[PDB]
Amino acid sequence: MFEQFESKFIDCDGIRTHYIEMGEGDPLVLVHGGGAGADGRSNFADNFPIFARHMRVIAYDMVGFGQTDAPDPAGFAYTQAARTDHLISFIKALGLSKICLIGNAMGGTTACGAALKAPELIDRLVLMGAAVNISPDDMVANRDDLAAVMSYDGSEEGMRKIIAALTHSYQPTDDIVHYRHEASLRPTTTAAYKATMGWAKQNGLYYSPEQLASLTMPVLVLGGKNDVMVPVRKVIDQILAIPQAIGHVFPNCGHWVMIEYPEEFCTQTLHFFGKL
Amino acid sequence: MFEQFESKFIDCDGIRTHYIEMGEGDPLVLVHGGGAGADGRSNFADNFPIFARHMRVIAYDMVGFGQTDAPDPAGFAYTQAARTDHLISFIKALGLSKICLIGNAMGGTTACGAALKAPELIDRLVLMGAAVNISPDDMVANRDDLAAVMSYDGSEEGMRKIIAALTHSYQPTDDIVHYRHEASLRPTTTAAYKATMGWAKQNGLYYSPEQLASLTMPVLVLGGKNDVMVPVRKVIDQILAIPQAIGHVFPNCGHWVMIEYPEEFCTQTLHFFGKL
Ligand SMILES: O=C(O)/C(O)=C(Cl)\C=C\C(=O)c1ccccc1
Ligand SMILES: O=C(O)/C(O)=C(Cl)\C=C\C(=O)c1ccccc1
Ligand code: NA
Ligand code: NA
Repeated sequence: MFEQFESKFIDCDGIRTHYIEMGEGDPLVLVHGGGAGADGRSNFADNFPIFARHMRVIAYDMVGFGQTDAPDPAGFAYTQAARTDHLISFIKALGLSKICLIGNAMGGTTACGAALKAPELIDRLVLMGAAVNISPDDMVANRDDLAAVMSYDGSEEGMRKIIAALTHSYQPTDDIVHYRHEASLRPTTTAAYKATMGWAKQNGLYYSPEQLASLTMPVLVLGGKNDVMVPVRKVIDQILAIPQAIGHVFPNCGHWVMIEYPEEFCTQTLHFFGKL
Repeated sequence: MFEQFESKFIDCDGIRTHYIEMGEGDPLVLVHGGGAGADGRSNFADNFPIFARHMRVIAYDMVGFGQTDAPDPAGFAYTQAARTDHLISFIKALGLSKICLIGNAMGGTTACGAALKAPELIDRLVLMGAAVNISPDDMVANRDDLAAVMSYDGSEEGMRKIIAALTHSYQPTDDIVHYRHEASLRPTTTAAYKATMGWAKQNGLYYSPEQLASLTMPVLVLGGKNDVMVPVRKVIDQILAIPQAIGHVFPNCGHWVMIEYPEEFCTQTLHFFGKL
């Protein structure tokens, strides 16, 4: 699946990093989320052709995901700082700067991380259902609401349940269900996954109210009102914790805005980037 | 001021009602707020030419304001129900239906009122810093924050303070300051004003969580993050109380979105109306 895009690879301080790109002009990096088997092209396939009419759009796989190197976790700590520094390395590897940057969930954590640590690389930031204020205790409120995502049996019909929990009325095609099922069991990245989630659950995915107020570039914050994973109240907190932030909340919408409303996701973000 | 628009008048069940219109096509009604001396053209002059490129845009003066009849309050109760029924009468007077409808503050109260009572007239609703959940007790939290708006001396330099409280960084021209000063002392509408605000302060400007969930058409909810009059937390509550509602929060922005960011106000609402 997804062979419409050409896989490319670049070295990021020793991490061989998979990415796809399309379009010309100003750079937009997309950062995928941290679900089991997530990567750039499955998170963003729908939006890529829209963005590519206006910008050079780029999705990469975070360390531990996709076809990017997953360093053995017997020797590599899968911490947030590890993702952030990888993103920064990736950006610099391609030579870009003053990018537009969008992150979903743990990808949001990472985009925010980079915007904090290397602000000179990032002109605009979009946080979408972003894990930027989820505490260790917030992890562990395993509501009924995560029945499917937490007790994932490893089966196809299990993956359908996870997709149906993470979205409001979206109905994935068989090939998407198949691709997400498989990717979720890939040997290469299962270990890295269990480490990534272990660390997250223990340490949360979190920046301080003061860190958040210190972002130096324009910010757009998006969220699905029905998002069962990064609840709308946390997306509101982020809108109120980040002074300059624009806030946009989508109704009848779960955690996958870019997928559930591709058009509207692309319109609002392109408008914020000054391409409409 | 504002002679670029032609004053028109129509009878609404015995209330002679001032309105201006511009443009052609699908109807958009704008409902002004309830500040002292408010009316259609001072609230909306900046947006009118933008909207008029795409729609037939219409701003009217609510009963008690502007050049609309202000029935003597020795004989007329200036209740919310009175504004709502006037709006409904106005809409029907012009023969429209399936309108797009935008209300600011008490105008929001009134637009919401109409959308509840006569849903067949309204296809889309925008609530902007809308007074749709402000209780009697909420009125009376006279924070330091309303120093200027509550202790308004009746002077020009007093009006500058009110404008500077209601906005984030907006700098009104002398003519706007003069026009708002004068309109705030117009004999015809001062009495109606003191009655309107007396009733509001006593009864609040309020619909129930259940009323709000019962709106039957698409809803867009907007607010300024720095709005000192209808605080961002109440605009968020409305976004969460109205299931289908889209929510959009503007940063560096007070209560007058349409005035402080005319372009962005017009873009987001026209997009929601399906004209972009
Ligand atoms: O958007 C996706 O890629 C996705 O389907 C999921 Cl389940 C993402 C989850 C997180 O990033 C996450 C991890 C731990 C806590 C909260 C969110
Ligand atoms: O937007 C305007 O026309 C304006 O400048 C003001 Cl001060 C409006 C105030 C209300 O509608 C209102 C009245 C009572 C309580 C809350 C808001
Ligand atoms: Na669902
Ligand atoms: Na101000």
